[PDB]
Amino acid sequence: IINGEDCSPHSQPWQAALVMENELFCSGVLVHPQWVLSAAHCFQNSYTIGLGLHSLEADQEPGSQMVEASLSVRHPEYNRPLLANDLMLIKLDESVSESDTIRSISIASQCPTAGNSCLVSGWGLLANGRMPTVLQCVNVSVVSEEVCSKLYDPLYHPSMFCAGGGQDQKDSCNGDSGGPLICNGYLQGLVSFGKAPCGQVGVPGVYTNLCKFTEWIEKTVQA
Ligand SMILES: NC(=[NH2+])c1ccc(N)cc1
Ligand SMILES: [Cl-]
Ligand code: NA
Ligand code: NA
Ligand code: NI
Ligand code: NI
Repeated sequence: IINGEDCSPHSQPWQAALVMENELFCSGVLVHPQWVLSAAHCFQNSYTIGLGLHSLEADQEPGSQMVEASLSVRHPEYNRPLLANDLMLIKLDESVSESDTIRSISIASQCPTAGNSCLVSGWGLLANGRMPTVLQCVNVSVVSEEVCSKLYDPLYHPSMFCAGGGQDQKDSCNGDSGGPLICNGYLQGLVSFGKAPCGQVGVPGVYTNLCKFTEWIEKTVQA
């Protein structure tokens, strides 16, 4: 997360860490007691998913739940065209027990409107190039589809939307993949991609446009 601040502990209860024995390669979002949503480029045959974390050390959180998962359902149009339809549903082995620090969030029905003040969180790269020790939070504003489409042409696809790109240089970055972008108390997008270096002025990050997939998500989860 570029130019953000430590989030208040457990203030983003839907945040999930997709981790390995040594690294953290992506985040995800709890959208149902038994399902975590993430970017399709974060795919793995199996996952160790960390919920209720602030620092990435599970023992530091009495309420943290590290859960296993091996079933992933990627959107069938992922990467067609290049980089589009960047989402995947990970079905946990067992439902998580929702608590004060762990909670699923609903997906936005309304599509992103330019100027909305939203929040993105993650454990990815900071402005100095180092990784944080705890979950980072930053506000970024949604950019119009007209600007997004022209800035990223021909990579822009309706399954994407742009946020950020201001002089404040706030942006998400490597390691924030699959993490949430929250607008109006709803999950509006997933950190998908952008340009390097992160946080260039006039270059907003790109996010998965979830308002375009609620039906597919509902169908996958429920069935
Ligand atoms: N928004 C970005 N600059 C970004 C997001 C994800 C990522 N893997 C790399 C860069
Ligand atoms: Cl705009
Ligand atoms: Na995308
Ligand atoms: Na959306
Ligand atoms: Ni470690
Ligand atoms: Ni805590």
